[PDB]
Amino acid sequence: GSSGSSGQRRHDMLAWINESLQLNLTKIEQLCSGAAYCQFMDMLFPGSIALKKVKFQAKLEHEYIQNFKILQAGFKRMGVDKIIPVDKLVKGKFQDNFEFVQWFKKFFDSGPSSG
Repeated sequence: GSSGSSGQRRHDMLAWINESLQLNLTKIEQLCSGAAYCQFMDMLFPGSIALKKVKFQAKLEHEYIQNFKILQAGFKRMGVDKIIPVDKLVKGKFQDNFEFVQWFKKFFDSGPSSG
């Protein structure tokens, strides 16, 4: 509720996640960790990721990678022909996160047949 969802780019995606696991990201770079996705996955596909491994409090970069490393496994596990960059998501330079999240979202909506 409130705010809405339609215009105002950037926040467009944030809302997605925000309205998925109950987040509050202000920027895209905020996804320079690799947790949201994980959580999102578990929510979609139970037993696809290792929520009991992901670092939902990673402050260092090296960490981020790992976080993604796991998430990435969520794809090679199910069957997602997508090789997450990570190295780009752990760059915290934006764009590489937006140009990635946008996809993830798109796919997430319409990924594998059924499910």
